[PDB]
Parts: sequence; structure tokens; C-alpha cells
Amino acid sequence: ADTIVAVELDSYPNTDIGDPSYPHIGIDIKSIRSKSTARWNMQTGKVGTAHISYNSVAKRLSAVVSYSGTSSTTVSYDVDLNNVLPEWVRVGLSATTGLYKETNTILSWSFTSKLKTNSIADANSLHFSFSQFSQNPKDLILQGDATTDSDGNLQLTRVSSDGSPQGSSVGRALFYAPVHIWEKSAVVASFDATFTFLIKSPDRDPADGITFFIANTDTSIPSGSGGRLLGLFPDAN
Amino acid sequence: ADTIVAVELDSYPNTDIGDPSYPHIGIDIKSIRSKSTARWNMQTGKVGTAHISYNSVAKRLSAVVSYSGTSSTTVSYDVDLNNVLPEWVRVGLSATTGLYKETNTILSWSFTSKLKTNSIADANSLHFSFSQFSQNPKDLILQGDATTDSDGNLQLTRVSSDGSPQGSSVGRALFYAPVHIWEKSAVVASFDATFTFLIKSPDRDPADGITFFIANTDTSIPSGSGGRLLGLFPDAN
Amino acid sequence: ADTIVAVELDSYPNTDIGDPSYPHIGIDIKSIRSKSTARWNMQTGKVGTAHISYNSVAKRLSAVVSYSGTSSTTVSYDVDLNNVLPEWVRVGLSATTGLYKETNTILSWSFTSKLKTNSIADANSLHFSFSQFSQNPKDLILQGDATTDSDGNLQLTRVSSDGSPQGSSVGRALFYAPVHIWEKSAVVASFDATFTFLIKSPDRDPADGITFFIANTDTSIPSGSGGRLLGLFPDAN
Amino acid sequence: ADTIVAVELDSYPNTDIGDPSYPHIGIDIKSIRSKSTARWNMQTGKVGTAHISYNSVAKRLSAVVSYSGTSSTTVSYDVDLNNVLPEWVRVGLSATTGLYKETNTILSWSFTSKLKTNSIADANSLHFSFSQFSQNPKDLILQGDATTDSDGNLQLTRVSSDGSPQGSSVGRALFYAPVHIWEKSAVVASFDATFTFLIKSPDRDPADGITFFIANTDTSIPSGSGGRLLGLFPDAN
Ligand SMILES: OC[C@H]1O[C@H](Oc2c[nH]c3ccc(Br)c(Cl)c23)[C@@H](O)[C@@H](O)[C@@H]1O
Ligand SMILES: OC[C@H]1O[C@H](Oc2c[nH]c3ccc(Br)c(Cl)c23)[C@@H](O)[C@@H](O)[C@@H]1O
Ligand SMILES: OC[C@H]1O[C@H](Oc2c[nH]c3ccc(Br)c(Cl)c23)[C@@H](O)[C@@H](O)[C@@H]1O
Ligand SMILES: OC[C@H]1O[C@H](Oc2c[nH]c3ccc(Br)c(Cl)c23)[C@@H](O)[C@@H](O)[C@@H]1O
Ligand SMILES: [Ca+2]
Ligand SMILES: [Ca+2]
Ligand SMILES: [Ca+2]
Ligand SMILES: [Ca+2]
Ligand SMILES: [Mn+2]
Ligand SMILES: [Mn+2]
Ligand SMILES: [Mn+2]
Ligand SMILES: [Mn+2]
Repeated sequence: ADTIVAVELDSYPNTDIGDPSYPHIGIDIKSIRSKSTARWNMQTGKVGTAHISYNSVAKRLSAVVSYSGTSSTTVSYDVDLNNVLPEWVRVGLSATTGLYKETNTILSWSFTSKLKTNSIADANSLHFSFSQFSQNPKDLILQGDATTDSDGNLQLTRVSSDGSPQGSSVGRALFYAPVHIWEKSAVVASFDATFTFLIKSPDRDPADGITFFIANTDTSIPSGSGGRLLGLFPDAN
Repeated sequence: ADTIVAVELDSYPNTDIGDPSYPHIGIDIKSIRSKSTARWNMQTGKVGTAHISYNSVAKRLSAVVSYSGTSSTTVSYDVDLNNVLPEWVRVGLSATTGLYKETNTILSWSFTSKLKTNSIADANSLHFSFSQFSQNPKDLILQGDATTDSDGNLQLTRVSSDGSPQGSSVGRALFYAPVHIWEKSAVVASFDATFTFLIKSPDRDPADGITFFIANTDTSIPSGSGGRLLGLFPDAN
Repeated sequence: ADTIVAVELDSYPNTDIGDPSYPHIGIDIKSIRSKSTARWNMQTGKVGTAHISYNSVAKRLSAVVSYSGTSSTTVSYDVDLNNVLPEWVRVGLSATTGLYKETNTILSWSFTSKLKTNSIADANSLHFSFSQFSQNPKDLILQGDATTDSDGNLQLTRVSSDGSPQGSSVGRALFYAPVHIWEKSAVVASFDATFTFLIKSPDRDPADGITFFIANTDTSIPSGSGGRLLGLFPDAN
Repeated sequence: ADTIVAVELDSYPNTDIGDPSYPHIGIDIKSIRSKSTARWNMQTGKVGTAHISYNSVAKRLSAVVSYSGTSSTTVSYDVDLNNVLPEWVRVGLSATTGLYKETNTILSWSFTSKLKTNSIADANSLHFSFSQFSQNPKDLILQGDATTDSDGNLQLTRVSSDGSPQGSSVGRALFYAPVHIWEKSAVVASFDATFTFLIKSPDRDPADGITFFIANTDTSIPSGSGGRLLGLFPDAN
């Protein structure tokens, strides 16, 4: 199976697999059953922003999800990630719908990884930033239903020609190049990610959510990973 | 008095004011009596590197001090810094000698602060990097004995025309511009700093150390802050 | 007198001091009489963006001023800037009104300077970015009429409590720290600047314009520099 | 055939295909016959640094190649690159030996591309930096003889187990992800690259050189591109 570390923006509470009874953000370490969650007052139809950070000295994975003027939700978890993940990874965004649905629209996405040793000049860094997505994004690996649309946005899940979201959809976008997130001689390894998103829905209880995730480089959408599994895991273990 | 947050590279153990009985790195929150320390196997005559990081989501101030091939020391402390520090600050390096002495030579120094809201474009950022220091550094506020020398290095404490360190010395260097490290509407505030240093000494027990610190913008060397107080505090409370 | 290098967004044609007969952007080297200009179809009431770049290898100062979907104007000039400017400078924005008027509202401003030698790690860099301006910007030197307003914007020229622009106004904002833009041992020196602006006016022929400029560190608004002189020069020579 | 833009550090003068009669740096636009060259006093056995820059406003491709304390060579050429290159590219380093030989050792390599529109936040950016190369660089496409060695350096051309260079060698390293270097709606597109290199040789006239190049994403070493052709072109046209 894949090896998965993820920050989930979980719009739909699946209490039968350990979700809290409200929409939440969570930190997922090799399981959909989040190691840490926080209540998320998500705002359908508003543009939100997520910021995710980690470094190997502090060993604290943190995320904040915000809507201008409305709400800020933070979640953190203490974990040695470079003990969980392989040394080379790909990074990506995932999203799903299930019986219930929502758009999972990514408006922008940026990421920075640094592998330091003894200097101000790092041993390695990778930074990418997209504030719009081209119609043929050659630096993205699109998986499942993920497409880019005429407005330059990344639609992780299926939307109709009029933009209405569809159920039973899964899609992911990985950055094309592998990322060297740890190396035995590194003094410190860090990563930071930001994305902005727009979740719209006609459902009373929209679903299922969006994640930023880090995985083995050959990661692919698991069989049976739809809906509540957010396109990351094959089961709810 | 000034308001001080600092990471100390403390070369001399002053057990009578709460130092551990070995050279150590420490996190100092408004007191020379570190809130957290780690044993530091410091290598006289070798170039070392310090990396310091913090963000307001994780609320964990961490530092790693390293010598290539030799040693790595890490220390962390959980603290809401933007509750300790004013909204505007200056950032700097300090060093001292006392009865015992050492060079406190800074070879390079970089710093980044970010004040984010809802976007990939921050509300504010400041980044500076020096890999050498000019003879008249107009973007530094030099305090006490601090000078720049013919090799382009920053000598925080007094050195002879032949480079031999002198006792009873204190010096600091602040970046000229104030730094906006928090603002009530910020989603996240972060800072990162790196410097490389060279501590040489003919003393069996060199002293006193080097710090990276953050203070009120009008910070100045306190009266009586020499030696064990590292040019940051007026007393050992 | 001051030593001035500037990119002017000149909204008002003063043909009697060498302006073209249309609104224009220009490159100014120690004179309001631009060394190079380009016609600027400026859009009152729309947010524009300016990008300015230079490096000491290419020795070409270039600027592009754009309005989304509407227009793009470019101007360039071949010049050895590090032969014109002192080694230490301050960088800033200026604006004026005269008999005719306009708002000179800066919404965001960023700047990067790099002083390189033999490595990927530079000898020096400075980067700052403002996507909003605080009510008390301690890292800006405000000169003349320049203020920051309740929306977080920088108003270079005087505006009424209702936002109506006033005539006979001059204002500038400098970054607080001096910038080391050349050094004899540098392999390459570069700078880049971006700002976004909003010019509104009830006048048929708004005036006078906005500049990004680089000057001696002790630069101040010259006597008699109002209106057509854009707060940069004491005369039209 | 491939579409090639390159900066060549040409150590061996092949006057029969248009080289100057001395080692030189050159700007190559779809031909090994450089559009612009400069004399290069290359220093065998010393570490050199190359810096390359371009932006679509200035439309000037420039390079500087330097040895600390010894020499600086600059070359520039005015060209609309985004009229020469496809919209998506890969970027890389190449090197060759022929009858004569040299090591073509890359010690570090960094690259930044920016695709801007109306804001401080770009429409796209990609930045990578390597100050050492891992034994299995999963973010590099190694072509021909290129390998990474035990010191963490990139050896573009073949070297013996003792480090002696071999003749008749060609090797290239491309960054894994494609790069979006132009887009019709971009206000400005820019790129910058730096690498440091070490050329050693026992030959009186070492050969053949190192390039930084930009090409169609599916670029590969052309048949017959050895020696004087630097692994970039199939012929000397
Ligand atoms: O899209 C939201 C959810 O829809 C389905 O689960 C249900 C939500 N309400 C229900 C009511 C009945 C049944 Br049976 C199911 Cl399976 C559900 C499943 O597709 C879940 O994986 C998904 O999280
Ligand atoms: O430079 C190292 C130290 O030297 C002095 O303290 C002493 C170190 N060994 C001693 C022995 C005797 C006395 Br009395 C003192 Cl005050 C010291 C003081 O200057 C200390 O502040 C300083 O940390
Ligand atoms: O604000 C626009 C201009 O207004 C004044 O110049 C005039 C513009 N139209 C005029 C008509 C008459 C006279 Br007299 C003047 Cl001085 C002007 C002067 O203040 C100029 O410096 C300025 O560029
Ligand atoms: O490595 C340097 C050069 O060696 C060969 O060319 C020669 C350099 N000196 C010569 C002398 C004779 C002949 Br025949 C050749 Cl082909 C050469 C060829 O391999 C060239 O492509 C290459 O640039
Ligand atoms: Ca769920
Ligand atoms: Ca001590
Ligand atoms: Ca004018
Ligand atoms: Ca040649
Ligand atoms: Mn969940
Ligand atoms: Mn201590
Ligand atoms: Mn003009
Ligand atoms: Mn040549």
C-alpha cells in the first residue's frame, strides 16, 4: 500500500469511522482516522485558505484553515515525519464526493521544501507556486477525475458543464517532480504548503473534503478510496 | 527594561545563575535563566551553524546548532511568542566575554519574517541575508564593541589587531529596519534565522557565548549586562 | 542635491519640460526629462501593476505597467546604474498632484536586491513585501503628505476624509533600511520591484503621477519638486 | 530536431565551426555557432561560478562566469526567447569531451522561473536548488554518461575511479519537472540560473565544455552531438 501523510479538510462527519460529529480539519498519519482534529466552521461558497508547516527540529505538523473575516481553525500534531515517510516523496492535493457532493476547486497552490546542512545555502530546496492552472498542466500529474477548467482553476472532483458538482467522484493532482524530504546527513528538513479553495454545494450536508498529502513517489488512487476515504486510503483502518 | 526573546549559544556554565554544568544552547524568554536547554559539545576553532524557527500556529520555538561531521544540538520550547513580544521588534545578534574570553565571529546571518493572511501572497515579509559584512554596514545598528573586520566578518566582541580575543567585552548587531512580527488580523506569523559563527579561544574554559535575539525596537545594551548576561539582561532574575 | 534613478508613471503631459504629448511611463536618470518613454493608456479607477527590473550584467533597466485585460506598456533603457548611484541607497515610492489631481494609492509593494559573488548563496540580499500597510508603518519613512489609511492602503498624496484627491500635494515612502546595491567585489548586482496602484480622479486630465525611485540614503523631498517634478527633483533640468 | 537555447562555457576553440580562437563563453540560439561570445580565461583546477538571467521585458539573455579573485567574463545577447522556445520546456546542464578531455564536475545548481501577471503573487513560479547531489537523484533526468559521485557532485562526463577524465564522453542532467516559461496572458516571464563547476584536466588543451540549456520537454542527446557539439546539436549548422 501507499504511505500517506495528510492534512484533511473534512467537510462531512463519518462518525462510524472515527470522525467527530462536525466538519473538521485533521492530521492523518497513515490512517484516515486523524491523530488530531479541530472543529471547522466551513463556509460553503466562500474562498478559504489553508497553510501547512513542518520542520524536523520542532517535529510539529500544523495547519490553519481560514476564511477572511469569518473563521480560523488550527490543528497540530507532534510526530517525527521523516520517520514515517520515505526519503523521496511526491506531494499533492486530493478530493472526493460520495453520496453527497461539493465542488473541490483549487484556486492556487504553493509548496516549499528545504533540506539544510551547515550554511545559509541549503543542501536542497524545491519551491513551486501556482496562482492559476493552465489547460494542460505539464508539471502536474492529474489522477482520477481531476481537471483544469476555463477559469484557470483546478477541479479535483467532477463538475458539470454548468459547474454543478457530481457525486461519487475522486481526483488528485501531484507535483510532477519527486521531492527529497529527508536525507541522513541533513541538519534540518522543512516543508510549507499553502492552497486556496472554493467549496460550493447544493446539498444540506456537503461532502467529502480536500486534502494536502505527502506520499511515496509512485502513489496512486487506492481501490475503494472514494467518499469518506478522500482518495488516500484503501480502507478505514 | 527591554523585552527579550533569545536563543543562547552559551559557552560558559554559570551554575550560580541556573546554567547547567556544561556548555549548552538555550531558549530565553525574558530571562537569562533559560526555559529549556540542551548540552552543547562546542568545538573551539571550528565554524558552526545555528538555525532558529518559529511560527504562530505550532507555537514552538526551536533551534539547532551544528558543526559539520561533529555534532548537532537541538532545543525547543512551547511558547506563544506573539504574546511575549511587542508587535514591532528589532532582531539582532549579541555576544560577550567576561573574565574568560573567546572570539565571537559571525561569518554570515540571514533572517525571514512572514505575516500572512488569506492568500499565497503574504500581508508582509522581510528577508535579509549577509554572507559577508562590509566595512561600513549601513543596514546594521552596531552596539557596544561590535565591529566588522578586513575579512568581511562581524566581530561581536573585541579582538586584537592579531585576532586574539579580549575579556570584558560586549557587542551586538541589530538589523536596521524594525520587523512587524505580529498583527491582530494575521492568520499566521513566522520567522526563521540562520547564522554561522567561529569561536576561537586560548582559554581552557572559553566564555561567554553568542545569541540571536528579538526585542523592542529601541533595545540597547543593558547596564551591567556583561559576561554571563550576554548583553541582553540587566540582572540574572 | 540628491542622486535619483526612477521609473515614472506620468499621468499628465508637461510638454514644456520634455514630456511626450500623452500619459507615459519613463525611465529617469538624474533628470525629470526621461531618457526613454512609452505611451501609457492609463485607466482611471482601475488597479494597475508595475514591475521593474535591473541587473548589472545586462545593464538594462526595464519596467512594465499593466491593467488586467486592458493594456500593457513597457519601457527600457540601457545604463550602468551602479555607475550612477552610490553604493548604499534607499528605495521608495513618490507621487504628486499639482493644479490637477488624482489619488495616488499604493495597494502593495515589494522589492528585492541581490549582491552576488561566487556561489548560489549571495553576498547580500534584501527582500521586503507589503500587501497591506499598517496604520503605523515603522519600517517606512513617510515624507511629505504620505499616510496610510483605514483600508490598509498607502496614500502617497492627500485625500479627503471621503477619499477625494487634493491638488498641490507631494508624498513619498522609503523603506527604512538602506540597501547595498553595489560593491566593488560583487560579481553581479540585481534589483526587482513590484507595486500595485489605484489612480482615481474627477479631473478630465488627472495629474501628476507615481514613481518608484532609488536615491542617496539621506534623500528628502526637494524644495519646489511639486506637480510635474513628482517630488524627486528641484528643477526640470 | 530539438529546439535549443544555451549558454556555453566552451573550453576548446573549434575555429572550423565558428569558435573564436580562444576559450570563450557564448550564447547559443538554435545553433552551436554562438550569436555572441566573450573571451574566457578559464582556470583549470579552480571552482568557477556561472550566473544566467533573462526576462521578457528587457529581452536580454546575459551570463557571467567567474573565478574568485581571478577573472570575470560576461556575455549578452538581445533576443525574444519566448519567440524561440516552446511554452513548456525542460532545463538542464550538458557537457562533453572529445579527442581532448576534462572533468565536467557540477558542485551546485539552482534555477528560478517566474510567470507573472497583475500582482506581487505570480501566476507561476518554480525554484530548485542543489548544493549537493544525492547518489540517486530522483528529481533529475540523467542522460548519457552523467552520474553523481561519492562526494555529492554531479559528473556530467565520464571520470575514472580515481577521477581522471575520459575522452569521447557526453552527459546531461535535466530537472525532472517541465517548466512553464511563457504563457500568452503573462505580463512578464523571467528565469535565472546559477551553477558552480570544477574543470580539471591533464591535457594541454582541455575540452570540450559545459552548458546550461533550455529545450523542448522531450529533449534527448542528439546523435553525433559529441565533442565540439556539447551534447546539444546534431550538426554544426
Ligand atoms: O458523501 C458523503 C458520504 O456518502 C456515503 O455515505 C453516506 C452519507 N449519508 C448516507 C446515508 C446512507 C448510506 Br447507506 C450512506 Cl452509505 C450515506 C459514502 O459515499 C461516504 O463514503 C461518504 O462520506
Ligand atoms: O567570562 C566567564 C565569567 O567570568 C566571570 O565570572 C567567573 C568565571 N570564573 C570566575 C572566578 C572567580 C570570579 Br570572582 C568570577 Cl567573578 C569568575 C564573570 O565575568 C561572568 O559574568 C562570566 O560568565
Ligand atoms: O497638475 C498638473 C500640472 O498643474 C500645473 O500646471 C498646469 C496644468 N494646466 C495648467 C494651466 C495653467 C497653468 Br499657469 C499651469 Cl501652471 C497648468 C503645475 O502644478 C504642474 O507642475 C502640474 O504638472
Ligand atoms: O575534444 C576536442 C575536440 O577533439 C576532436 O577534434 C580535435 C581536436 N584536435 C584534433 C586533431 C585532429 C583531429 Br582529426 C581532431 Cl578530429 C581534433 C573532436 O572530437 C572535436 O569534436 C572536439 O571538440
Ligand atoms: Ca469525513
Ligand atoms: Ca553562561
Ligand atoms: Ca508629467
Ligand atoms: Ca568549442
Ligand atoms: Mn475526518
Ligand atoms: Mn545559559
Ligand atoms: Mn514624464
Ligand atoms: Mn563555442
